[PDB]
Amino acid sequence: SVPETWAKFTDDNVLRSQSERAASAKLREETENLLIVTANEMWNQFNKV
Amino acid sequence: RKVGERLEDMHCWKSELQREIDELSSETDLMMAQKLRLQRALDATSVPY
Amino acid sequence: RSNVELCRDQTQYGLIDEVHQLEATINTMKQKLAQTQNALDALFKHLARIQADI
Amino acid sequence: QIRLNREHKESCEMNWSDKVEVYNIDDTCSRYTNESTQVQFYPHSSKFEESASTPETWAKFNHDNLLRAERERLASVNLRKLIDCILRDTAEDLRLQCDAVNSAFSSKCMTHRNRYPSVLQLAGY
Amino acid sequence: ERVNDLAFWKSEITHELDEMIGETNALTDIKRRLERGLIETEGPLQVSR
Amino acid sequence: PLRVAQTRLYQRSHRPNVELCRDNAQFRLLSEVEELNMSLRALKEKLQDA
Amino acid sequence: GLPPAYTQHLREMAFWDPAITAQYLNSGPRWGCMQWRDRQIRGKEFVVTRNQ
Amino acid sequence: LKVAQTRLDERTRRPNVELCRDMAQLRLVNEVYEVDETIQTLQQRLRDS
Amino acid sequence: WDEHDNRTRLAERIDTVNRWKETLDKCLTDLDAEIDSLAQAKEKISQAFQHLCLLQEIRQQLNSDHRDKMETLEIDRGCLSLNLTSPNISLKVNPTRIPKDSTTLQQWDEFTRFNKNRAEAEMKASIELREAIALAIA
Amino acid sequence: SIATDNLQCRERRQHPDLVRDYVEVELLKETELIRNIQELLKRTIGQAVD
Repeated sequence: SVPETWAKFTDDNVLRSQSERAASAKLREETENLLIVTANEMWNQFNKV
Repeated sequence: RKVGERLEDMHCWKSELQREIDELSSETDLMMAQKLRLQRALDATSVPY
Repeated sequence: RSNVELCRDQTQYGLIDEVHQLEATINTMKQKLAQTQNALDALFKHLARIQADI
Repeated sequence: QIRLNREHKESCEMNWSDKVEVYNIDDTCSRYTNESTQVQFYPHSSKFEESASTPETWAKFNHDNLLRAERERLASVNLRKLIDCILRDTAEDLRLQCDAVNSAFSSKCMTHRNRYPSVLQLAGY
Repeated sequence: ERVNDLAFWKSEITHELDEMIGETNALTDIKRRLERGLIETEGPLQVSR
Repeated sequence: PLRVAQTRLYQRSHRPNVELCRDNAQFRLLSEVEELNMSLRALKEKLQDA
Repeated sequence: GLPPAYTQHLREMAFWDPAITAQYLNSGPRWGCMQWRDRQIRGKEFVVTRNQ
Repeated sequence: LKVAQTRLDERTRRPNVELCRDMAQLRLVNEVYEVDETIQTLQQRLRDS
Repeated sequence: WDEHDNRTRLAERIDTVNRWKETLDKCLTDLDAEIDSLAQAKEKISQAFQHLCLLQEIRQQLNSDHRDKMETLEIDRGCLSLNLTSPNISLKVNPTRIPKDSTTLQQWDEFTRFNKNRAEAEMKASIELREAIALAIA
Repeated sequence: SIATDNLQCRERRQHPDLVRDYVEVELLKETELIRNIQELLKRTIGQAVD
């Protein structure tokens, strides 16, 4: 390798790690949304009954 | 507790290194003084030739 | 340097002025680092209360 | 021998310098308690340290430096006590041979040999 | 200057590692909350039946 | 004390090349971090049952 | 700071000269055959550096 | 010549990613060739002396 | 800014000591050629040998001064060669020590000037001796 | 120069075809053979000058 190629390899690793952190953050926010929507739906059907 | 015993353990070694560098300086200064005594002996033997 | 050549030039005054400036410089930078970490502690101390009351 | 003493002085002082660095950081390390400020989450730190040695070898390294440094210093003592002795031998031998030459003359020479360095000038005082 | 560049790259790596560990234990926490919520949702099904 | 132990480990990790050591303080701090984590987990379980 | 042949050795494709000493930096000719050797003969004057 | 050429060989034990060729390789090979040339010219001039 | 200013000050002092070193070397070569000329005319004789005995001592003292300037030039060149990320960078003990010599600039200049004036006076007295010896022979 | 350009051009391929086939083996054999031959030519020119 050449030093520019070596440095671009390590920044590609760092950007992959940052991308995977972004995917996990979006997944956890959507987990919280699924929890609140599910709880509201079940309680509304409960009160209708 | 442990940091104090490591601190004084290292403080000792720092102290006799502090003494040894001064010892080497005061040795080599008199070595230079004897070399300065040695040079003019060569000069005062150059004259009688 | 040997006996005749320790000349005490402009360089020795320049070097002692640089050292004497430098302990003050490093001291002020450590003081500002301590101030910044104190500020970060205070912002956490209020972020906890806002997050609880929400 | 002057240059060798100078070199070993630099080596021992650099050892002392890294020990001064460690002593400087442990003094700030010990003054942390649970109440005071300057604390942050540094999460990898407990997991992922790497070390270089043991305190036994931490001692053994500076024993080896002091051992070599004192061997060098005593070798310099040996040579500085040889130099003065051989210089006294040179002074005595030259003054002896000059006196022998004057006895031979007795058994331009006066006007030249009337100037000569003495014992203190052969010594260099 | 080569070993200084290596040290800079090491510091970038350890920054991303600390953030990465924070992400993964947050997501494990959210996962165990989801499991507890799943069992709590399971019980009113038995009530309705 | 999690913050205290982690910051002590970090400042001890920023040490020069030969004074960086497998120290008694290092073993005590590792045991301290593990013990604090287990205690925090037990406290959270008590909170849930409460 | 480095001159250009040492820059193009740090490229991907091999457009560089295969022999490492450059033409514009080396004072001696590469693979030159001339070398002035003066035979020592009693009499006439001996000399050095007939290249320059 | 000792110190430069054993510097080269003591460098070249490197692993796969950092097995590269920076300016240090080129400066060191230029160093050892020119020190070798200095040896030959000083040997020849000692012979003529 | 302070680092590059100190680069400038060390380079200036290396140049201003190289001046004295090269002028000392010029006077050394001149004095050696002069001793050769005086000895050839020797080949009044008592006065000539007294003058040879007086020229010799200034020759060795100027030789000593020249070697001192050589060593000062070499180690100050090393001081200028030291920069950031040099290998032998050290956190010293007590850097502001007054050295044991304690020599100021005016004394450092006037000692070498004393040597030069004694040397030139010796040269002109030996020139007078040379013309007197030729006159006596004729 | 031609051989190293073939190496980088064939290495710039896409993901379902980045294959260590026989072409890459022959390209490596070409690089090795070229460098050995030209270094042998260098030594022969030295001997013919001598």
